[PDB]
Order: sequence, then structure tokens, then C-alpha cells
Amino acid sequence: ARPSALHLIFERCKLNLVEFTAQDVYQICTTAYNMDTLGMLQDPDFMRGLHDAFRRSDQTVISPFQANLIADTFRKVGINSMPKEVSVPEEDAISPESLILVLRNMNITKQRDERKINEVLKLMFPILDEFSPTQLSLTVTELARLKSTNADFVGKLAKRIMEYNDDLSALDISSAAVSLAYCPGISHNILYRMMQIVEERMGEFQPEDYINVLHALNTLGPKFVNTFRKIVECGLQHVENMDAVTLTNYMVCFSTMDYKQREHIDIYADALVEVATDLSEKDLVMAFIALQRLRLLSDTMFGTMASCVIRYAAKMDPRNIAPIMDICSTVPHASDHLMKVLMDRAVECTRILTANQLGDILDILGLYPPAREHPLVQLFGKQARLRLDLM
Amino acid sequence: LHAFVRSPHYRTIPSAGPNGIVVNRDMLVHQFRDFYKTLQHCSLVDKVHLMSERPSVEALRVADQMVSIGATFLEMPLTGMEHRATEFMESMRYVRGAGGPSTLASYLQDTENCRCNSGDVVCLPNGIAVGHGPRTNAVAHTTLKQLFEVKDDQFSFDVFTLEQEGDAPPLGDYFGFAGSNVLLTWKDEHGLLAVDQYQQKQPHTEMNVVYLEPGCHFLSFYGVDHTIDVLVQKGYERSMDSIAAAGLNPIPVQWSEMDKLGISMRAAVLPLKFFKANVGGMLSRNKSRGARWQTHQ
Amino acid sequence: TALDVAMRVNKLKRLHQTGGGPSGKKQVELDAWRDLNNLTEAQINSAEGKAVSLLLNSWAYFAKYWEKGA
Amino acid sequence: SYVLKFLRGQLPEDLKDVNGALGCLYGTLPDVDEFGQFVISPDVVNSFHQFGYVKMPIPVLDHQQIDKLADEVNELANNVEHHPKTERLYATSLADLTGGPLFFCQGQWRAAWGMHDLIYLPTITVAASQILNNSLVRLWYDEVFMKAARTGPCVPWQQNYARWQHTKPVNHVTVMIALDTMNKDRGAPCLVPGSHRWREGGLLPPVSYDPTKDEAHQLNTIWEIINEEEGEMLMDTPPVTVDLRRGEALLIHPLTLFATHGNRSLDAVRCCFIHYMGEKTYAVQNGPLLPHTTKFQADAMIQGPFYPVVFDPA
Amino acid sequence: QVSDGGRNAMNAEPTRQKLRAMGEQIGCRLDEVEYPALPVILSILDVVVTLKIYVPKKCLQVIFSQANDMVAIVMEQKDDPITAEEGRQLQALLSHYGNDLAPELSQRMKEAFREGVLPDEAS
Amino acid sequence: VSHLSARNIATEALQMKKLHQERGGNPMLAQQARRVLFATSIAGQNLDARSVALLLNTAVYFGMESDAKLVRECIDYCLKNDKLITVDVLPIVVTACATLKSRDAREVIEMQAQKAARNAKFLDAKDVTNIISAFSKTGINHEKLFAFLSRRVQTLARVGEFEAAHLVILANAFSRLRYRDKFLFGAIARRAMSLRERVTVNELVPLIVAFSKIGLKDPKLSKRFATKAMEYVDQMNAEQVASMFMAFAYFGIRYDQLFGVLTNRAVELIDEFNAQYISTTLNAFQRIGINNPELFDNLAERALAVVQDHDARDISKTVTALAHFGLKDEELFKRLASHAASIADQFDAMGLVNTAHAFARTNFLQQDMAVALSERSVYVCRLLDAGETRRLLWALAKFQVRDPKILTPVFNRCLALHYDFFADPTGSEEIEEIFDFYGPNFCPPLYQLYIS
RNA sequence: UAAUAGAAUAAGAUAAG
RNA sequence: UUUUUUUAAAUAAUUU
Repeated sequence: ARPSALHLIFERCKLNLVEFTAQDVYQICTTAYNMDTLGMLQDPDFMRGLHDAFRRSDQTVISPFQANLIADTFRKVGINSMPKEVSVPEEDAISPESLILVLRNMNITKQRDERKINEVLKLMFPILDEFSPTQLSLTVTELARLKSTNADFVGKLAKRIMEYNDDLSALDISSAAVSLAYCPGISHNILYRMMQIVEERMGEFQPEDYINVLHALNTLGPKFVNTFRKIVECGLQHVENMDAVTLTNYMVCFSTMDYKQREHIDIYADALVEVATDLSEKDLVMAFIALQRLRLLSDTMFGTMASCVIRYAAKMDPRNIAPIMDICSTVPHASDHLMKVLMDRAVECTRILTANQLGDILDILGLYPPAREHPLVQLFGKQARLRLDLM
Repeated sequence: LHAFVRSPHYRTIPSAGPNGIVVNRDMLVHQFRDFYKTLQHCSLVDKVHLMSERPSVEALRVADQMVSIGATFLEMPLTGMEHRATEFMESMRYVRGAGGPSTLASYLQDTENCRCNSGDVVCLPNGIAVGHGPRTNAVAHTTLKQLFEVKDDQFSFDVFTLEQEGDAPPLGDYFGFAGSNVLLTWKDEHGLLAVDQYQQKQPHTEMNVVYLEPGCHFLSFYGVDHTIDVLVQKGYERSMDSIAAAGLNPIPVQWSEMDKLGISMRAAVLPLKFFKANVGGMLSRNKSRGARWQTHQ
Repeated sequence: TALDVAMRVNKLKRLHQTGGGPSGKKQVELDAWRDLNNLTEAQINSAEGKAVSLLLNSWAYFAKYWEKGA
Repeated sequence: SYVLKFLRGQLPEDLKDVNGALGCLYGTLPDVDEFGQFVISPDVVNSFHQFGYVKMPIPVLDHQQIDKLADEVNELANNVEHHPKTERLYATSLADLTGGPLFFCQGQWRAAWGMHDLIYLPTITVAASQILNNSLVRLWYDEVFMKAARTGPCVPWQQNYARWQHTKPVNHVTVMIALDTMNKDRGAPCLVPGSHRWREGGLLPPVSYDPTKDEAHQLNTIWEIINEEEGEMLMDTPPVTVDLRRGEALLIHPLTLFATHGNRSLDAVRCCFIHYMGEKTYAVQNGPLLPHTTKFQADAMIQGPFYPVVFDPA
Repeated sequence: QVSDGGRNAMNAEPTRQKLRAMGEQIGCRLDEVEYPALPVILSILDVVVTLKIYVPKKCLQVIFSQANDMVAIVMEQKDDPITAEEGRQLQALLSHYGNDLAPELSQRMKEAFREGVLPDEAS
Repeated sequence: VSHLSARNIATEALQMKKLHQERGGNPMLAQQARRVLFATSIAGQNLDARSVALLLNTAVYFGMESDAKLVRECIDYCLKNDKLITVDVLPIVVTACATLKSRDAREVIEMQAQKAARNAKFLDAKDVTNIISAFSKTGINHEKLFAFLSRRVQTLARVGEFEAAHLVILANAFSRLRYRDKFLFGAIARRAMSLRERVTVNELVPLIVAFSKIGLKDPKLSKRFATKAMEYVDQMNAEQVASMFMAFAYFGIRYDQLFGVLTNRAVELIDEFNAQYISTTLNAFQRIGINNPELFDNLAERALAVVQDHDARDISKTVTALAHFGLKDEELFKRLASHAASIADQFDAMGLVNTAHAFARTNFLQQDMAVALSERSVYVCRLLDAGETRRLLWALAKFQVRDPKILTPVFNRCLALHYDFFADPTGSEEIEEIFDFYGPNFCPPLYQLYIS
């Protein structure tokens, strides 16, 4: 129920008779998201008017994420909205902060544009000497997220960042390492020098620093195994009290680098399986694959990890059914209960599986004896006959 | 495993190759087509890439550009192959097209007087064998030992220097590994000498040695992924019999014209192992190569 | 105008948010009701965006505590 | 013929050739025995026959459908990347390639999806059949109006049938649908109650249009075409403005005096007029009724691909 | 365009000699021109080397002197697109013809590789 | 369908399109896919380049023009992120943009043409055929790109890296672009030779059709195609027999020993011929020039039964072929004239003038047909050649049409092309007929130009 | 006040210059 | 079955 004053305010908002700025729209959206007493999201004709005011306003005053939040709260109610693209600064407007803002808006609002990225890079080349140490790392991160191919500029930024080793902290070092590892074309000399920097300040690392360094090492590959060595020993004194996701990243790195020292691998796996119950679906799947690839799935190991994966098997992602099916085979252990619920889950989502996933699932289930007396064979036969065009 | 080959240029195929032996271009083209089909029929290779033709007949030797030492793609010094320099460029773009490395390591190029020829490096289990012959100087040996040689209990990589005479061919043309244990070598002076040297430098090790007829070119993809495919020349039946009796799968390949031009099967292919960068703590699916549900049946 | 009324209602809202005031929080809510109902057709037909947003925020916050919906 | 393999799924060049209605807005049309749900109350029909117009109680389209239909209008007046099938329109405000503060389009049901679907909407077509004495309903033509922000003009008093003099019998109805919230400050309709029975069902003389003048004078031109008694009933029942929501529709008699207000809001306002006619409708001359259409002769029954049958109570 | 096993296979080598000599005619007059960019030099020298065309030492000295200023501009200014592969080709060409021609360019280009100023073709 | 992500929407749209184009054109699937695509938006979600390309291609395939929201969003994505459109998804974008004729579509097509031109050396067997087909859909004149793609196709075909489907797709794509390369088509024909039994009847007829359409003027391969197809006639369908007739009418060489067998097979399947097959066979016999009354009687008798199935193209070709041979079928001509009067608005620029001239040449005048086509003639005058304008004017004069609203467009068109109007000797007689009816009074400037 | 990522896949006739 | 590929090119002429 809307009283006379509230009714008239709502009508003025609905009729586009009120000039709203971006800040006022943000305040109204925040109030709506916080308190639902007035039913703002339950009036389509009011939210549509607010969106119309949003389009015709100056969105540059608010931060990029504020515009993204307005767009998100308009999408949630059912309105197709998108924040406006920012223009490249011109003439006196070129400053490091204004150029970083363009990349930040492209990131947050998901409006990636290769042409404006190239223009911003060409504008930022001459004034690269005015950047503060933090802005260089911000630029490296923003360019890493946008999947930029200009590895030369990222290498220049990495050299300038690494010139300031003393100023940077552990978190900044780890973020720079992972961002550089994500860029494909970086010259290996810069990566070697950055990994040398990471090798020192090793004890200053926090769990997030460990996760970032492990992600960078996973992306880089076996050529940096020596650096990974300095990780494992450094993690040998803290393994008994470590996060589960950190141990999963450790196991993934062990699988990737093809580590040779089996004692450390056994120690890390034995510490992981103690807290393996705290892992999410994706982390548990990756840990299960990594343990299989290192020839470490004993009877207790497989039983303990399957007991944990059965919990997520009920509503498993389609991308996770095939892997655990592969791990269930090639091992001499009893996994009847796991395979039953996995086959049932595969039956449930037979109409959304892609051609590759359906073919993979059928390939693993081809030689399984209990899979013949199942509706899945007939349902998958019909689905494969339908999907032969996309195979 | 991606295998790169280049089509011959029919117009500029020499009328007679080294030693004045006459060659037939039509049979060369037919044999190259058969070789491409044989490479495609190999189960281990993921893809076979065919680069466009180039005027020089020397451009067919694609493996001369670089070598794969572990996870490092080392580029040979551009000392005696200046006229091939641009050709190498046209080959790297192909490697960039298939999702391979952005660029090769230039460790050998930077070093002074470091003559090395790809093909004197043999990828033995847990190490590499290099040949100290005319094609490779002591400087290249020292640089390779400084780079890839590591002595540790489990992180061990060995670089073996195998001396050879001046008239010897490249080590890869008569010395190699097959399967996981078999050693393929020629029953010639150089092959026996290399086998004896490798036995001397790696004692207390049991392995099988298989002797092929001299001049019988072979090609065997030895690496992490086990295989039994050993390509061999068609004429030599006894080499095929020996390889079959060693527990491998010989694949006879007609290689007359390329042999009479001095090019071998190893030098005509560029086998590179590509991977996909894993963003974050994410593992990538791998194709199966064994039996499933062994316990059940 | 309407901006001043919205600002003083926001001051009452902040006073209720922090504490209850010397006169009590229920009296604050009642005074907020009287102040909000004071708006006439003249002010609301010429209110800017900031005043409308402030009035909406104050009304939404005070609708939580009022026993009736309003 | 042979439709190429990559052209098998395409549509005709003009959507007139599309027999039936596409499933885009509300899916497919209901079955023959499923058309009784959209019937309107007899009091609505009595109110239409008494006042000369009536507002249907329920909105005819969901908000997502209204958004899509307004996107069609927004893309029908691009002026930069001109609309495909622009030549499939009877008239356009952008024929001069410049437009202005008022955009009007005609025959858009042959140009865009949704607009072609809106013709076959059961909710309005069943009501039009009930208005037309339960006969076959045939599309006469469409119209789309879009008034810009702070500068949109107003259409002065007019009678619809004054533009349809080449059709012999008065057997027409207008359905006006608001694609945006309207008010007296942005494009609301202003109709004269009981104005369809003034000159014995005749047509008032056309009004004098002098542009570039204030809205008050434009709406005050009424006192120049009426006579003394019509002045008296205008004194008794002054013109009334109908406020429309984001999807509400309004049935209008052809002979009812009708105008649209100007746009003084901060955003453009859009509306769609659809004209329907009954089965027993004839022409008066020899030639086409609309530009580039099928030509009839003498008192020829109006039918063809350009005037599809959208409802049949049999 | 000459085939060693065609209808006129016996005649092919004289044609190559004629082509080579008329290439020498142009190659002897290679000191008067002014090269605007490195690719022109890397194409002319590639043609000279591939066809085994003889070039006088004077023209070679002028050619290698011209590129020195350009690579020096690229290295020193660093603000202003010689990729790494082009630099490697230039180094190989200079090594093939002999480093006594331009002793400055050798050290300059070797230091350019060590520092890493020249970008890669992928970027 | 609300629970399905856009990545699943693209996959299901591709599945629906594949089922629609090949496994029968079911309107149920067409309208379901249109309804699903009409409520989709690439906004606020991160999508792959392949998913956006698939959404764009499947939307455009289902009749969705350039004014759509999804089409605009997909076109915008491609422009902003161009390097993300690798050679794997380049053909999808090009095929989607082929029918779209707008500024953004033109720019996208040009950018992808340059990308394919740069990377023509690095493609494999699938990519070359997909790219060349996608560019054969769109109308472009980038010869250099076509030459590079042809060089790559020859290089790949030397090692034998093309199947029969690849060969037919390549031949059709290159013949559509009118790219006459003797060596590329020789390599394709030799690849078919080497494939041997892997080329079946269903995959051999389109190859012959594509080789005939390009017109290489090579009698060495036409004889070989005739010999190879002479053993497959007994297996050939009616739609394949008609295409065989058309292809060997295109070739222009007379093979009596093959045409006799084709005629016998066509007579055997006379009950299966549609209007399209009859029109194609008649047009092929007109082009090649053989006069065979025995097959013509059966074809006319069959066409009398499928009159209601005749399209405007079929009517034009059948009437022209029957008029050329001097065959008198009063009932068939009456029915065809009435049908053409029924669907007069479906006639294109060439079909209308061809039908009018064919009906006027024979002493057959019908007011139902004449009035309809004369009225329709106004909209096609601006798309006609000088010779076509002369033919249309002569046919209109034979109909005794005097309406100025009809005659002004055609006289304007023939005045704008007066030099070519009066420079064709074969039409000279027609000229002295046209001015014999109208006289000097009608359009004096044309009469004065005729006098000079 | 607000930032976490996975998939690798090919349909095929326009009345020409 | 053996044809051919690799520039930054910028010099027309006009009352349209």
C-alpha cells in the first residue's frame, strides 16, 4: 500500500519527470537491495523508469563497480541493462589514473574492446615513467584479466615493477607473479627473474601468497620445477596446519611438475586427506584427479575420497561426471555405490550433455558390466542419434 | 605430439643429388605422400602439419631448426644456415599457429663459437646423448652441460659426450631408443663404437640392443608416451625382422629418393610436444591408452 | 522546498539508527511519520533527484519499524 | 525452386506473405475451441457504444513483451543504420532521411517481428470482433508514434474516418496500445465523450493546423469546428484525458473526436495504433486504397494479402 | 622458374649464370641508395645470399653502416619495430659476411639481445 | 528453458538448425527455435567466441534480420573482439554476415577476409573448405584471398587430404565465385580420380554440376565425366537425372550414347518428376539444342498434372522452352497463363520479361495473364538490360497495352540505354514492330533516336 | 564498501559476364 | 599432374 506522498513520488519516478543523477540511482538501488519494505523491485513500471533515468545520466561520476551493480540489480528484476562504455581520454585528460580507469571499467562491466585497449596502451607508452609502484601492478593485473596479447608492454611493466623490489610487499609480489604467469607471450628471462625474486622473501608468504605462487607455477609448467622445490621445502614445516585448498593446489603442482621426491608427495597427500572433507566440488575433483595421476590411490585413500565425493555426486556438475568415472576405473577398488549414483546423475542430465561429454561418458561406461542393465544405454543411444550431427 | 613436415617443390628438385646419383622427382613426391599418410596413420601423433612449399630442396630438412631437450625448445645457432634463416621464420609461425611455444630458447645462439647441429642429440631415458664430432664443438658441449646437467638423488639429468669420427653421420641417424628399453643402432663401425661408449658411460644398467643394417634409416618416437611404432626403410627386410623379434611394430616406408638426396626420415619431420596452459589449480583431461575395468573382466 | 524536509528526516533517521534519543525511538518514528506526511503536491512536483532518493531511503527505513506497512 | 541449404530457414522478404502468425511473443494461437477465454464483459461493449471509447480492464502484454515491442520501435527509427524492410512500409517519417521531433510509421506489421505478431493478438482481436457485431476481423493498417523528449509535438483534434473516405461503410475500430507510461504531460489520449453521434454519424470539418505554436492553442482549436449545440455538450462533458500504463489498450470508435497530448517528460514516448474492419466493407472508387497495394473495382469487397483475416467466429 | 629436369634441363645452368651476372650488375651499385627501414636491407641481403650474388666489400660496408644508426635509434630512444627475429637474421648476415665490416654493429646487436629491447613476433 | 545457460542455448540452436536444414524442414522446429532465439541476449555474461558465433549464425539462419537485438549484440562482439575470432570460428561469422547487408556486416566481412588472406598458409583440410564455402556465400571480389586459398587447396590436395564431401564443397564454392583456375579444378578432378570408389552417386552429380557451371572449355574431362556417370544412371534419382541433363547442357558437347540412356531413365521415372525437374530438363534441352518430341510429349503431359506446383521460375523456363521448340499445348499454356496471373508478384526481373516474351511470341493472348504481368512490369523496369527492355517493350506492344502509368517506366529505361537499345542487330525487326504500333506520337525522343 | 575462470566439434546447386 | 607465389608501390586528369 502506497500512501499519497509515496504514491506521488513513485508516479513522478515512473513518468521520467525527475532528473536523476548516477549517485541518486545508486542510492535508490542500494536501498532497494537492502530493504524491501516498499516493494521497489515488485513494480516493473518503477524499475523501468529508474533504468530509463540510468541510461540518460552521466555515469562517469560513479565508480565502475557502482554502474555494474546498477546493471546487475536491473538484470535481476528482468531488465536488460548495460553500463555505457567510457571514452578514451584525449588532449589534457591523459593521466595514469584516467587510463587505468578505462581498463578497470572494461574489466568490471564486461565490455572488453581490443581497439580501446590498443589505444590506451599507445597513450600509456610515453607517460610510463609517471606511474606509481601500485599503479604498475594494477595495470599488470588489468591487462592480465583482459587476455591482452601485447606481451611486450607487460614485459616492460614487469621490468619496472621488479626494479622496485624493496618497495613491494609479499601480496604485490605474488599478484605480479601470477599475473605475469597468466600472460602467454612474456619472455622467459623476465619470468626467471620474477621467480628468483619470489624465491627470496619465501618465509614472508601468507596462505594467499602460497595459493598465488602455486597458481603461477601451475600455469608456467615444469621448467620452473626448481622454484617449486623451494616451495615444497618451505611448506614442509607448516603442512600439519594448512588450508585444504592450498593442499589441493600443492597436489595439482606435484602432478604437473612430475615431482620425483616421493616422501614429500606422500606427506602432502596424507595431510590433505585429513581435511579433504572441507573441499568444494571443483577442488575435490581436481584433488581426486591429482591423486590418481601420482599413483597414490590406495584402499584407504580411495575409500576416504569417494566417501567425500558421494556427497556432491547427487547434484554433480556435468563437467565432473566423466572425470570421477575415469578415476573409478583403472583401479582395483570397490566403487559400486559411487558409480550407481554417478550413472543416475548422468541419466538425469542426458539432455544437456554436450557431444564430447556424452561420448566420454559412454566410452568409460562401455566395458562396465553393471551399465548394460540400465536405462542409460537406451537413453544415450537416442541422444547420440540426435547429436551425431554435432560430433 | 604434433609432427611438422614440408611438401617438396617439384620445379626445383635437383636432377642429381650428392655423389651424382640421379633421382626421380615423381617418385620423390609419391614417397613423400606415402610418408605423410604413414605419419597420419600413427596413433601417437595428435596432428600432422604440412607447411607450404619453398624453392630450395634444403628446406625439407625441417628438424634442423631446433631441438627438444626436456621441456626446453632450444634453437640451433644460425651459423651455417644463413640462407635458411627466413625459412626458419616461416616454420615458427606454424608452431605458433598450432598453439605451441611463442619462441625458442636462444641459449645456443648467444654463445660464441658454439657450433651445434640438431640431430647429434639423442634423448636417452633420464638424459641426453650428444656427439662430439665435426658438427658440434666443445663449447656447445660445455654450454649444454652447464644448462641441462644436474646431479641429484632424484632430480638427475645426464649429458653424455659420445665421440665420433669425421666421416660419421649425425648421431640421431644411427643411434636411438625404441619402446622403453630397446636400443636401435647400425651394425657399422660408428654404431658399435657409440653403443660401446654409452655402455661405458652408463654401467650397471640392463637394456636391449638391436642392430639394423647400415644405411637403413629409422624413426622412432621415444618419449613420455610409450609406443612401439618404428618406421623403417622398405628395402631392408632383416632390420624389420630384428625389430619385430625385439617386440616392436615395424612400419616399412619407401624412402629411396630422399635417401639418394641425403635426407633421412628423422630430419624430414619436426615432432614437438605441446601442452595447454592451466589457469589456476586446474587439471586438464588426458586421453586414455590402457584397459578399463581390468578387475571385473 | 523538499530537500530540507528530506535532510531533517534523514537526521531523525540517523538519530534512530544510532540510539533512541531523549524522547524515545517510538516518538522519533511518530515525528518521522508526521514530517513525511507533511509533503504537499507543490514540493513533490518540483523535487530534484537527491531529495526524492533521500525521502525514499528514509521511508523505506522507517517502514521496517512501523507496525503498519505504510 | 531450390532454396539454398543456408537459406532454408529464412523468412519472406515482406512479412505479409507469412500466412498466420509467427511464434515470437505469445507462442502460437490457441485452438478453435479455445478462443472463448478472451471474451470481454457486455458492460465493456455497452460503455464503448455509450462513450465512444473504452479502456480494457487488463493489460494486454507482459512487461518483457512490451520491452521487446518498444525495441522494435526504437530500431524502426534508427536514422543511422536504417531499418531493413523499410521499403515495406506504407509511409515513414524518415523518407526525408532527417526525421524530426515526431516519428510516425505505417504498415510496420510487414517489417518487424512482434509487430506482425501483435496483429493476431487474441486479447484485442476478440474484443474487436465483439465491437464489430461478431464478424470477421480484418486488419486495416498499423501506425506507430514516437515523440521525443521535451520537444515532442501534439496531434490536434481529428476523426479517424476522415482519412478513410475511400471505404464505403463505417465499419472500423481503433486499438491504441501504450508502449510506455503516459500522462497529460507525455502523449496521453484526449477524447470527447459521446462525440461519435453528433452530426448524425457524420464527419466534422477538418481542423486548421498551424505548426510552431503552443500546445494550448492547438488543443483549443476545437471551438472552431463545432456548432452551438456541440458547444453545449462540450460545456456539459468537457474532453477527458485517459492515463495509460505500460501495456494498457484503448478501443476507439472511428467517429470519436480524438487528440494526443505533447511530450514534456525527460524521455521519448511510444504508442501503437491498429485499425480493424469488419467483413462487410467495400470500396468506393477504382484503384488501390494504400500505396502499392491490390487494386479493387467499384464496390469491391476489401480482401487480400494486405488485409489479412485475424479472427473468425465460425 | 628454372627446372633442373625439364625439357631444357641442359640449358638451365647457363640461365642461372646469366641471372646471377645481371644480379651482380645491380649489386655493384648498392652504396648510392638510402635504406628507410630494416626490411629493405633484410630483403636485399637475403636475395644476395640466397642466389650467391657477389657484392663488393664497399657496398656491404655502407649497407651495414646504415642499419647501425637505425638499431642505435631503436635501442637508445626506446620511446618512438625491429622484432627479435629480424635482429637475429641481421646478426647471422653480419657473421656470414664477416664481423670486420662493421665492428660496432656486432657489439651493439649482441647487447640488444642481452638487454631484450627487441620485441617478439607474437607481440 | 530459463535454467539453460547461453552456452547451452547456442548448442541447442545449432542442433535445431542442423535438424532443420538436412533432416526435413519441419516448421515446428523452425518456430520453436525462433521463439527461443527471440528472447536471448548476450549481456552481463562472459561467453566464448564460438558461442557468440553460433548464436549469431543460428539466429541469422532462422530469418532474423540486422535490426534484431541478438544479431546486433553478436555483431558488436565480433567488432570489438576481433582476434578472438580464430580460423575455427571465422567461417561461422562470415556465413552469418553473408546475407546481412549493413555497414557493420561489411566491415566484419572485410576484416575476416583480410585475416583469412594473411593465414592462408596455415590452414588444414577442414579450414580451407569451410572458409572458402563461407566466402562463397557472401559476394566478395578479393581475388588475392581466393588465389591464396586455391594455392593452399592445391598444396593439400597433392598429398591426398580431401574426401568426396570436401571435394564437392570446394568445387561448388569455387564455381560460385566464378574463379576460373584450370589447375585448381584439374587437381580436384584428379583427387576424385584417386579417391575412386569413395565418390558415390550422391557425391558425383554435384561435382559434375560444379565443373560444368565454371565453364573450363576442356573436352578431356567432360568425356571422362560422361563415361564415369554412364554406369551410375540406373542408380540415379529423378532429381539427379535432371541435374545431369542440365550439367551436360552446360558443357555443350554432344554425347548421344549418354543422352539416350538419360532419356530412357527419365522416361522410366516420369511419374516422379516435379515441376522443377520438368523445367530443368526442358531448359537443358533448349540450351543443348536437341529436339526430341518423344520425351517432350511425356514431359508436357506430366507438367499438365503438376500445374499448381509450378513456381514463377518454373513457369518462365517451361513456357520459354515450349515456345522455342514450337510445341503447341493449348490446355497447358492456358493453365500456365492463369497460374502466372495468380502469382504475378513472385516474378523477378528476368522471369517476368522471359514469361511475357514467351507468351507473346506464340499467338497466345490472355487478358488475365497480360494485365497482371503488364501491371507488375512497373517494379522491374529499373533492373533490366537494354535488350531485356526491348524484349519487354515488344511483348507489351503485342498485348496492346496503352496505359501511360505502365509505358512511362519502360520508355524511360529504354531511353537511358538508347545506345545499346539501337545497337543490337538481332532485335532490329522487333524495333520496326514496336514503332509500328505506338507510332511517332508516343515518346517523340525515342522516335527521333530511331530515325537517326 | 564490494571482481575468480574449466569445455575444443566439417553440408553440398542463384537462367553470367 | 607439374603451372605458377615474397613491394611502403600513389605520375592518369578535370570542370562532373
